[PDB]
Amino acid sequence: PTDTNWFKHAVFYEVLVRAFYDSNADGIGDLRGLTEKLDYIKWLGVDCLWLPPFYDSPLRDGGYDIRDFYKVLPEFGTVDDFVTLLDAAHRRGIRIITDLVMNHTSDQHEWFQESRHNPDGPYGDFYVWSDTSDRYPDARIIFVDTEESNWTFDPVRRQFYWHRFFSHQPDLNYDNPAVQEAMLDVLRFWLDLGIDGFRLDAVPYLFEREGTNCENLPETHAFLKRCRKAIDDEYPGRVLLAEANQWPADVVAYFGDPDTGGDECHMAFHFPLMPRIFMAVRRESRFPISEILAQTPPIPDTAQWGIFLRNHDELTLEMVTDEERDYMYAEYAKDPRMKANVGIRRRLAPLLENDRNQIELFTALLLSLPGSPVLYYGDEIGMGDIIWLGDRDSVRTPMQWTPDRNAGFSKATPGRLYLPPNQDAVYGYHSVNVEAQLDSSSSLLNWTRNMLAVRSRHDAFAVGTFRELGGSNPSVLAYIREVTTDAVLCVNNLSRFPQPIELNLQQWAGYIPVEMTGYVEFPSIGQLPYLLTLPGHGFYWFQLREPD
Amino acid sequence: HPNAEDFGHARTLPTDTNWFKHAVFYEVLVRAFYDSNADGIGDLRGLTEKLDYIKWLGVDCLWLPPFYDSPLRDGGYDIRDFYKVLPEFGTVDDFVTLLDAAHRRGIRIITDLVMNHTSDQHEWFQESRHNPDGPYGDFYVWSDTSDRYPDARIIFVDTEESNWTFDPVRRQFYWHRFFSHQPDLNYDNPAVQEAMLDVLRFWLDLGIDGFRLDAVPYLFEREGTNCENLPETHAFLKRCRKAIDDEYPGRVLLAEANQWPADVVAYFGDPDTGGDECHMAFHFPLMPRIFMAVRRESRFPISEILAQTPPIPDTAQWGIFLRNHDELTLEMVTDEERDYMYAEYAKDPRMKANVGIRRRLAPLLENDRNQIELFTALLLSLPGSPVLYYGDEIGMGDIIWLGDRDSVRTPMQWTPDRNAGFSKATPGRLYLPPNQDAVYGYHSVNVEAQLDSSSSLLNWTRNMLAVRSRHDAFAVGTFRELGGSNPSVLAYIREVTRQQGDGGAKTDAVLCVNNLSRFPQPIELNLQQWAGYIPVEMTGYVEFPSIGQLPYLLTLPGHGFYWFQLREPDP
Ligand SMILES: C[C@H]1O[C@H](O[C@H]2[C@H](O)[C@@H](O)[C@@H](O[C@H]3[C@H](O)[C@@H](O)[C@@H](O)O[C@@H]3CO)O[C@@H]2CO)[C@H](O)[C@@H](O)[C@@H]1N[C@H]1C=C(CO)[C@@H](O)[C@H](O)[C@H]1O
Ligand SMILES: [Ca+2]
Ligand SMILES: [Ca+2]
Ligand SMILES: [Cl-]
Ligand SMILES: [Cl-]
Ligand SMILES: [Cl-]
Ligand SMILES: [Cl-]
Ligand SMILES: [Cl-]
Ligand SMILES: [Cl-]
Ligand SMILES: [Cl-]
Ligand SMILES: [Mg+2]
Ligand SMILES: [Mg+2]
Repeated sequence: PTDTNWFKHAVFYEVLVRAFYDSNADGIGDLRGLTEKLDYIKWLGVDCLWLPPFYDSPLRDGGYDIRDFYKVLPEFGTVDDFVTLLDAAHRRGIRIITDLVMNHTSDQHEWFQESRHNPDGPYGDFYVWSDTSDRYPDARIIFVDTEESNWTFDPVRRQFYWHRFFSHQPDLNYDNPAVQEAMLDVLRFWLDLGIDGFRLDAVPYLFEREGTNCENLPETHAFLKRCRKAIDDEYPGRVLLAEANQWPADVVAYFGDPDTGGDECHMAFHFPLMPRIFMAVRRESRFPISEILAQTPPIPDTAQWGIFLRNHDELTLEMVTDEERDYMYAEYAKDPRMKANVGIRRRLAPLLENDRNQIELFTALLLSLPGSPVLYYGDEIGMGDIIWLGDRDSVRTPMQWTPDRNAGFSKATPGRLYLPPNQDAVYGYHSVNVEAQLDSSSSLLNWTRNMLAVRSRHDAFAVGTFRELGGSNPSVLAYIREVTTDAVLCVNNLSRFPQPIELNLQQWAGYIPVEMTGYVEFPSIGQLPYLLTLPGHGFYWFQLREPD
Repeated sequence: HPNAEDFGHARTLPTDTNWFKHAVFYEVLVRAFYDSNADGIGDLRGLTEKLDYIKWLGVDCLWLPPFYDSPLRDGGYDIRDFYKVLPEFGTVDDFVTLLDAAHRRGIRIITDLVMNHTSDQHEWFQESRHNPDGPYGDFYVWSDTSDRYPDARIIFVDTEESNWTFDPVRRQFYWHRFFSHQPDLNYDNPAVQEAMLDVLRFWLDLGIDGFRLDAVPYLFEREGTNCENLPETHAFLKRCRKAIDDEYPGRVLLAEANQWPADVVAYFGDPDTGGDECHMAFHFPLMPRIFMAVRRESRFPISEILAQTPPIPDTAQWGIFLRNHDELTLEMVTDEERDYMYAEYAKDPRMKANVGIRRRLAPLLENDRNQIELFTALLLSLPGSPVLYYGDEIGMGDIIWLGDRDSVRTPMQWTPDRNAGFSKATPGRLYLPPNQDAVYGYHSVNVEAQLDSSSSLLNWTRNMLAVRSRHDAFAVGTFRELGGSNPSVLAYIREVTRQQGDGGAKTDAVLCVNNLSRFPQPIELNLQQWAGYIPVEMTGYVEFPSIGQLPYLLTLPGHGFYWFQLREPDP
């Protein structure tokens, strides 16, 4: 049932098929397992699942190296299990989007094997081949510590092929019109199955051109317009999300032509948000947050920013920044917490040293700042990570359902699990798990669920305007979200100590602030500045109720 | 009996007749704190080694439950020799060494002393029953029948069939308010009175800073009375206070009288002399009332017991603590006639389940950190001298199956090492085991783990004690409850009467605001008398807007609290 704005009102939940629930005791999470846990997901109150790549893959780069776009990784199930999942989610009002890597395939993909073995055949030009490694010299090597070059010599074809990512991930040749059609057909295949949309990954790198750094080319945007057009024409109500790990000013291009109301991606991610919030709290100053928001350009009214509490892009493990436009550019390296975690994904609780007050503060900001928020699976119970598993796999350990064997994720033997659960005294499944948190109304899980329920009752959080209120105290960030008569006031203390703030709310004189969890009515707003007092790292949400 | 001279003595601190009013006490069991000799049992030498932690924490006086020689049938409240420490704990010499080391750091020590009764293994009782016409013949209360004092209740009614027990050797009944193995001393025998004063003098000569006198309401019995709170009992307490003040100025007597506050006031003595009995007594109903105030999200249960608490002598001070039960009898104080919450405790399922069992703070509050902070804030800011129980500062749990008292007497959890770092002995030799569950176990909850993060409960508690220590109003200030629009919020101001050295933050008034609701609450306060003053929040030192003629609006998160110094305005 089409609702062309659903993505603006959605809370997304990024969940890995491999990690959520193993229904068949092979030690690996699967589609049937995820289907069996949909009642939990509905109960939590999220609106759309975001599944990282689950296609057939040799898994040398986390499944971002795809061997077959048309096939589910066999240990997850088949496309039939995927449709079962889709139907069960839809039946509960939950949508599903997935990652789709557009720039490159695994070298195990049959297209590449045909390209190298049969250069004269129909796949001969499906990839970017050269007698020399000299072309495109201005393109940086993304994985500079691992790849000596963006060109690799193939021993079968005896020419170099191009890859922006690892050598086992050859780039598709988008100047070949058969490649463009083949990739459009991949989109249609999953859309026909009923998927609600895609996050398109690595799209800034589609086209290469001499004289350029081979990112963000106009031909790249042109292909994205084809994708959007195919969606608009054939599957209305579906969504395209861009993964462009760039400064927000540069990302706005990915929404497309403003005069059209946006003709490329419906959404794109605002990557610098979490690094700025993290630094605002470290510095006890609202300015890193105020500034990043104020400097973010307007986007088409059809579009929406995606936001999440992570410091790194999951594809490249890089944190966005900009020498010229980021006033905090040199500051990140001066923070020992940021410095220790460079290039490693970490979960929310570990990022905040398990401080429950800060977890709540960061989560409140995620749920009230402009954009559609993405929650990462397990953050709602305060799961930890295991950094030694890898820069990405750190945060991909099994969902911790119960304090039972394997955290209740699987009936297999522990040695057969795809990755082990946390076992330490702080984050281990004996103390951190869904079951333990279900009872108390004061658990992080129940708190998170309640915050989602509150957010869902106020359209202002999803699509409202954003007005930062300033105020006497630079340690406090206060703002109003407004839709036109749903008006909400959010006040956030970035300081570890109690703070007073006096706000000029004269425009809303007469209005009565009603705090959104206890529904207590606060003193009516007058002509004098309104005094609010917050504990360290505290926050309040108020509905601004019109007078009688 | 040993003769004091035969031992060393601790060096005395400069006498300070009001030290106990400013003190935060720390109740710590010798058996539980630290085992220095790998026998699985905490000891005096071990406690001495841990004085550095105690000093760092910032408490002013240790309160040690009984450590005398005892067969330990009733937790050591059954004393076999008043002049001897239980051998597993060490000797009198070790106690003197502990006292000296504590005194070096400015830390005092008091101990429990049971006045009403001894173990039946005490030699006085063995002599009393074997040799009736000897000098101990009337040291206890003997009778040919079990008919005397019928109006006295049986305290342990589910265990003891009578307050009289027939002795097989003497063939007469002897009286005991507590268990049958704890015969009552006969205070009508002046030799008993002198013997007990001699016990006090023994420990005072060694250098102890005072005593909590246990079971004192039950000293004397008289026909036609319920045998509690008799005039002769109070008269004996005046002797103890007289001996204390004449011979050892600057020491303290605390009364353990588990009674309604209007009734325990008598234990401070004659108000006309400024108080001539105990310097201190416990305000037992405070925690049950705070507990109820939070359960009902209303300030009134707290407001009311405070308002109904009668004034006490100028030299005197209430003791307060976050427990619902007296450790001696495991009873919660109540009063059918005078407690308006009398029937309400039995309606609360948490209160109900824990009847007669000591529980630690974190377990009482289901490990809710915000509530632990709220209750701790109240303990540290309400009138009285507070007692912290060892381990509550790190959020230790308890083990209820160990017994109604032993639940809270498990080893101090120092580290996540073997035996929680309490001992090098094998685990099977520990006097009691540490908590081992996922919530409160020593792998998760221990001092070492909390020392690092400035956001741990330990560091928070230590900072709160530091803040309290720098503001006299918390210790000896007046108490002015402020009312307010919102019944869910308890607000009060505490003030020092000046003199000598005037201002400074140390003597400025303090404002405390406490949210008993689990939801954010506004409160508007009429603080017009403090117009112009600037509230400065005590932990972060942020200046809040100056007080004016309008009501002052403060907003609190669920279960939150603020402490403010009221600073006088610039001229
Ligand atoms: C997020 C919020 O969680 C908690 O709030 C909940 C309660 O503690 C539960 O008892 C439950 O309350 C209700 C009764 O059970 C039900 O009978 C109903 O009719 O009355 C209640 C409905 O108000 O549910 C509560 C939420 O509805 C925790 O207590 C609370 O303080 C936490 N609050 C924060 C959220 C916001 C955003 O509005 C901020 O304003 C706050 O400062 C946060 O602290
Ligand atoms: Ca490319
Ligand atoms: Ca007696
Ligand atoms: Cl996966
Ligand atoms: Cl398939
Ligand atoms: Cl990402
Ligand atoms: Cl991250
Ligand atoms: Cl002991
Ligand atoms: Cl007690
Ligand atoms: Cl208790
Ligand atoms: Mg499986
Ligand atoms: Mg020992």
